[PDB]
Amino acid sequence: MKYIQTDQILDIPEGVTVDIKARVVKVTGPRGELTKDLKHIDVTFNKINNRAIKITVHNGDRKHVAALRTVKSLIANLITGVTKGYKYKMRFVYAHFPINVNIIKKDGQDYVEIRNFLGEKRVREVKIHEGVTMEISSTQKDELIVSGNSLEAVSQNAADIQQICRVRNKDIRKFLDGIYVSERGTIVE
RNA sequence: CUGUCUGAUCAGGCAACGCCGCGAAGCUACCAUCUGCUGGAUUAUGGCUGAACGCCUCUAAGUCAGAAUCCAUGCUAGAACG
Repeated sequence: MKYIQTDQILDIPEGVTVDIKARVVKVTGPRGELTKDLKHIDVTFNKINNRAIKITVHNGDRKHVAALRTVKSLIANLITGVTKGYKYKMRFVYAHFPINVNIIKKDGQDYVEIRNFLGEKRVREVKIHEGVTMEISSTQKDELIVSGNSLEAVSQNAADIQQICRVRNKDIRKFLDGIYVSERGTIVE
């Protein structure tokens, strides 16, 4: 409808410094550094003070304005991943065949190896994204821990694990086997 | 091997390739043998992050995987005015 101005406020906490130039966003915190490129969006940024940043769209229509909240949420995930971390938990679900999951290394590169899924002889390997750590949890039986600074990478790599274990040619309501994301939270609470 | 002709023998001619067995060479037969490649991008579909719409949502920005599909690799010709 061509709204004259739309604003969003980024709350940037005590231990972070969000550096922005030409829609390239670099968020430094106690757990490291995260970068995001936003050259595909027409937005502008204002430093209100050290603890707040204003994000603005001028003369935007409905969809251009819809992108504004998305921009703010993405940068906020950057901040909360550089200060609090991100941790996704996966549980192994099976009826008869135990799912054997190991973190192996080939070509000097880390992989997640899933064996005996529904008794299949095929072995499944999922490449581990950069900055994402996998860890077989010890407190809980049959649980995988996916952690990292980037919410996007951690969630995508957990989804890669969940999608590789789809059941074919069966009633999935009955054959409920798989590896599913059970908890989505933060490393430090 | 038959009939006939060269007097006989030897050696030959002819039968509008005379007839029969074998027959190399060459050609040839799923009637024989050999050989038929591996990268990227997608469709349907299933997802991630995520607004619009304080919630939600695979979608709007962004993004992942994925078909005998598509484009290459490979193969054939080589523009007779490249």
